[PDB]
Amino acid sequence: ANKTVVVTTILESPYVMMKKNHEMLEGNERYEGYCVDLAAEIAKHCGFKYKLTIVGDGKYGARDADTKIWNGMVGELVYGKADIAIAPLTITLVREEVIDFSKPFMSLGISIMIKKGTPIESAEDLSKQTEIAYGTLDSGSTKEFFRRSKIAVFDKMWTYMRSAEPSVFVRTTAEGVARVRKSKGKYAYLLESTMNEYIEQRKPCDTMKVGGNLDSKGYGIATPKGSSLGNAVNLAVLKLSEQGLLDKLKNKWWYDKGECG
Amino acid sequence: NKTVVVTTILESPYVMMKKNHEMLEGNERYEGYCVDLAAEIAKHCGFKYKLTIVGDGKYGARDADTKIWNGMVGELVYGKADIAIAPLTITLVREEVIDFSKPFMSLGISIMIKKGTPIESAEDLSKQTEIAYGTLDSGSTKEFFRRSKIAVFDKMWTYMRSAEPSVFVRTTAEGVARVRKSKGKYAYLLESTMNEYIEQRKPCDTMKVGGNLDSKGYGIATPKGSSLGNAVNLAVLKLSEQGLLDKLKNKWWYDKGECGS
Ligand SMILES: NS(=O)(=O)c1cc2c(cc1Cl)N[C@H]([C@H]1C[C@H]3C=C[C@@H]1C3)NS2(=O)=O
Ligand SMILES: NS(=O)(=O)c1cc2c(cc1Cl)N[C@H]([C@H]1C[C@H]3C=C[C@@H]1C3)NS2(=O)=O
Ligand SMILES: N[C@@H](CCC(=O)O)C(=O)O
Ligand SMILES: N[C@@H](CCC(=O)O)C(=O)O
Ligand SMILES: [Zn+2]
Ligand SMILES: [Zn+2]
Ligand SMILES: [Zn+2]
Ligand SMILES: [Zn+2]
Ligand SMILES: [Zn+2]
Repeated sequence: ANKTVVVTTILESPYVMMKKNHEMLEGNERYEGYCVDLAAEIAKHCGFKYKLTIVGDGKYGARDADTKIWNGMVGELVYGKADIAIAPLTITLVREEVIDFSKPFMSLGISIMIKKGTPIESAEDLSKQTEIAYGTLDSGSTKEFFRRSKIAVFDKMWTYMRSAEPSVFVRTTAEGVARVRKSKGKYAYLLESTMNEYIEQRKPCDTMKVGGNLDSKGYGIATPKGSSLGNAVNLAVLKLSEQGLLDKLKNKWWYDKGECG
Repeated sequence: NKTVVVTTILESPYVMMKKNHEMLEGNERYEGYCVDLAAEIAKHCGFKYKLTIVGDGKYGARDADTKIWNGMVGELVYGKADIAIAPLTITLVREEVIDFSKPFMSLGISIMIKKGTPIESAEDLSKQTEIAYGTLDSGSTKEFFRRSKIAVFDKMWTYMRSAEPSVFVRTTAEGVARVRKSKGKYAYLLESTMNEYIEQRKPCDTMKVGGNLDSKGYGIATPKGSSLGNAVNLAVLKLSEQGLLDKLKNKWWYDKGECGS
């Protein structure tokens, strides 16, 4: 028995990042971040050894409408490439039907990121104007939220977003962030609040979150349907939440060493 | 097949008796957030149910000597109810004996004061005595404090467990009434969700002060390994994603509110 648990995750600040001198280190030591600290804690409390591995396609997880094949981390779990996922992977209905999620370890909601000074303070504002273009991340839960909403106003935004050109979608969060920064207030980015708040406390401190969140959910630790890790992992998340560890890690990576004062 | 027995608790604004309940029968006697949620869950899972108010009026705790569970948790554990649809907090000790769906509402332990009371946080309370403070018996908030190592809370616990007259109450309505009648000499520790509701109701003399002490949520509970478990979880995710949960929240907290705004 006793096998090293394969952990799929994704390079997304400040969840998982490459260490300054990663080239001179090996294994799990090459990485640092919120999810790296949580992984160690989860493995420690569940009593298993693990190996962190970055998803090959660098995606979170979506199902191709044609081929019906899941990509990103969800795919890793569904097709047997990984035993567990420890990343900012949002708990959703479609995913929940093919994989298991522990109770959420972090909260978030879809929010709006703008370049400071951009005349926009809500989603209503974005769906009403047109000088300012907006989009989301590809293959993520935010894009799905809009494509599946039945709430008139969000459908209105979807109607615009997926027919807009040039494309308003981006491959990575960093890509969307740069687009906001280089577009002089003519591009707003729809992303999860946790990430929005993180970038907000980072140089050059030129972005900010405006308005309230569009929804409420959280990230969960995922495992293959019917896996035997699920039970213990869930109990580990509950213990860590009640002992204050999750709150501690949140401040450590978001606010403790923020650089916008 | 058989009608589902639903244990819940009389707690505003989750479950309350309609002003004309005397002339009503069955589930129609009640109204509230959880009343509406149960109707939704039942419809999406395809079952008929009977709302039953928990016998002892408690949420659920374990007697340290007999190891017997009381409240809604006991109802589930001893086979008296098939499901619990109420503002029941997801906790480690409970998860060991019953199952919880994904959270359907967020909350954190908070502080309620009579408007004008000189308290801005948990520290202000911990380091003084002219103002007494307590929690609800047989609940998760009380457990939080008796298991808190975090310096300030452990200190708050030592005071609470010994103060005379008793600082604890057996219903939220009791704790709230005591706050309103003590002239700022008593502060109450309760979940933010309930604190916020009371704050919007006349006589509009109470206040939510400081930030939350922790972060968690309520979940629909079922007996371990119960059949309903899976369907109920999928329903909560669906209700959450289609905006149904957000809709009920505004309906029962802000929509109809008495303190203006
Ligand atoms: N804002 S709230 O308190 O009304 C609230 C809180 C929450 C909601 C939905 C609403 Cl509306 N959904 C999430 C649920 C959706 C999926 C992600 C976490 C669970 C499963 N739980 S939550 O984070 O506890
Ligand atoms: N504040 S946070 O975003 O760092 C955060 C968010 C959450 C935490 C803990 C922290 Cl610290 N715990 C809860 C967990 C505790 C139990 C109640 C809901 C789950 C199970 N999930 S959560 O509501 O998503
Ligand atoms: N956390 C999201 C990805 C980011 C986003 O969609 O904005 C997911 O799990 O799909
Ligand atoms: N929601 C709590 C009861 C209220 C409280 O503890 O403040 C529970 O499930 O025990
Ligand atoms: Zn490098
Ligand atoms: Zn630990
Ligand atoms: Zn406006
Ligand atoms: Zn419905
Ligand atoms: Zn102590």
